[PDB]
Formats: sequence, structure tokens, C-alpha cells
Amino acid sequence: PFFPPLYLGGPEITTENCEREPIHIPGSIQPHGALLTADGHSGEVLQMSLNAATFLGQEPTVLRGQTLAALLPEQWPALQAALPPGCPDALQYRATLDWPAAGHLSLTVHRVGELLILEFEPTEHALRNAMSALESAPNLRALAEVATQTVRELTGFDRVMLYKFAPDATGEVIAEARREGLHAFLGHRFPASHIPAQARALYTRHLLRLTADTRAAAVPLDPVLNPQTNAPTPLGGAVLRATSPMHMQFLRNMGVGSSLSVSVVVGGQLWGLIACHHQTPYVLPPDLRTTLEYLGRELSEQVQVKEALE
Ligand SMILES: *C/C=C1/C(=C/c2[nH]c(/C=C3[NH+]=C(/C=C4\NC(=O)C(C=C)=C4C)C(C)=C\3CCC(=O)O)c(CCC(=O)O)c2C)NC(=O)[C@H]1C
Repeated sequence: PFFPPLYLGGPEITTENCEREPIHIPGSIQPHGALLTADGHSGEVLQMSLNAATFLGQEPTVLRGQTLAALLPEQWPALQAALPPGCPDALQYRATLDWPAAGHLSLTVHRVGELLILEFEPTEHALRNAMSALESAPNLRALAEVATQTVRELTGFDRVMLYKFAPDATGEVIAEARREGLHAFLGHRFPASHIPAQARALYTRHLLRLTADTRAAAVPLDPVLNPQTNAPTPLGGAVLRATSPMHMQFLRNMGVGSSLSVSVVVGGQLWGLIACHHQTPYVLPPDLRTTLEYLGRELSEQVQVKEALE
């Protein structure tokens, strides 16, 4: 059972309790975007990342308590209609905003219970071709190789691996596409503890996560608890959520500045990950993550199909 989070007096995580870190409720985000939470009926802004006012060019005193009706007059009606009470928390509303201070922004919203969680991130044929290349791959090894190469072409990531889970939850790199000069991980195996049980569980439900800068400090939400509930804000579905410090350290020690993975789910089980690295920090574009999500779904389908062919 999970430890309390750090802001509720929980311990700093160590290697004796990796599996007890409540990674879904860090009460903080990555600094390359901003996060607001809002009441699902009134649109009152209930929580904001500490960088939100600066990120959005708003006056801090105005921002909290403000309504989405006032902050987002052009999206609020659409947002309400798209995300009514009781909808799947996987359901998304997305809009592109031309924000004077911030530039071109992507807004992604989902509902958890009575709370709307709004993520603002800068934004900046290929999909169909990629989907068809996966389809047309003749066997599982070729499928793995095509998936890693295609994802690398689309993203420009220094390394893209297909990381397959064994029944004991150890992991193996079974294909990779890599920048010239990077050492090979192909065929290397890693302990189950490096992607602990609660992470593997989360990754069965929320299929993409990333760390854009492995040296960046997390930006707290304020207030840290959802005022509706006096309880933690569920961020398992927020790509902006802070990454486990233990994992961030693991990445820095690998010389990885940016990391992103996409779940491969076969028969409702976590089969593996498309796992990506960059040496420098790197914010992968939002619509481009959408493409990666589609490719993850296609790969998951094709792994099942290819495993059936044998
Ligand atoms: C004591 C806890 C530990 C720990 C925790 C931890 N690890 C993750 C997430 C990931 N770990 C990954 C592992 C690898 N990436 C690689 O490139 C290789 C090897 C070539 C390995 C073994 C991966 C891929 C992830 C997924 C996230 C990503 O793609 O960057 C988490 C969950 C992080 C989060 O979602 O907040 C946690 C808590 N890792 C350890 O090594 C020990 C110290």
C-alpha cells in the first residue's frame, strides 16, 4: 500500500520501498507547461502550478478563484459539453490557443470526479505511413525494428527501444534505433525493480508518460490538495505530472536529459514499452505525442497479430 505523498508527511523514497511511492499524486508538475484544476460545474480555478501565472502572463491574485468562463471564453462552453460529469477519465478535450504572452499553446483537459485538470503546453500523412509500416512488417522482430525506427524518425529522439516485460517483470531491450556512437542496449536485461509494480499498474491505464528535463525541479500545485475533497489531486492522467525523483536520478546517471515512453498493452496486460531517450532536455510536440499514442495502439494490435502468426 502506498506511502503518504511528501506533502502529507510521507518519507522520501529509498530503494527499500520503491514500490510504495504514490507516483500518481506528486502534487507538482514539470516546468515546461502549466497546470490548473477547476471545478467541473462552476469552472472556478481551484489549484494552479506555482509557475502558472508567469507561464500564462496572468496576475497571480487574479488567477486563482477566476472562472474558466472568464479565462477561456472561447473554449469553456465546448469544454463543458465535451467533459460532463461521469465521463471516462480517459476522455480528453483538446484545443489550440493563440496566447499572446505564452505563444501557441496546446490545452488538454480531462475530468476526474468533479475536477477538471487543464494542462497548458507550448505547441509547434506521416501517421498513415507509420501505421502502414507497422501493419506491413512480416514478423515480430521486424515489427519491433520498424516500430523503433519509425518512432525515432518521427520524434528525432537519440534512442528508441522496444522494452519487453518477462513474466517475472524483468525487462529486455529487444530492438532499438539509436544515434551514431551510442552504446547498444539490445539484448540487455534489467531488474523488475527498475519499473516497480505501481508504475507498471499505472502504465496499464495511462499509456504515455515523460520527463522533458531530468534536472528540472518539480513545480508544486497550490493549494496542494484539491479544495473539493481535502485530498490529493489525481495526476496519473496528466502528462505534466512530476516524475518520481528515483527515476529522474536513474535517468541522469544514464546521461539521459529527456525520456518518454508509450505502453504496449496486449490482452489487457502491460507487454512492454516504446522507451525513448534524448541526451539534451527535449519537449516533444503535443500533436506528435498524439501520433505516438496512435502508434502505440497499432503496435499493441500488431504484436498480438504477429504473435498469432508465430
Ligand atoms: C527504487 C525505485 C527505482 C525506480 C523507480 C521508477 N522507475 C520508473 C520508471 C521507468 N523506469 C524505466 C527504466 C528503464 N529505462 C531504460 O532506459 C532502462 C534501461 C535501458 C530502464 C531499466 C522506464 C523506461 C521507466 C518509464 C518512464 C520513462 O519512460 O522514462 C518509475 C515511474 C516514473 C514515473 O512515471 O513517475 C519509478 C518510480 N527505478 C529504479 O531504478 C529504482 C531506483
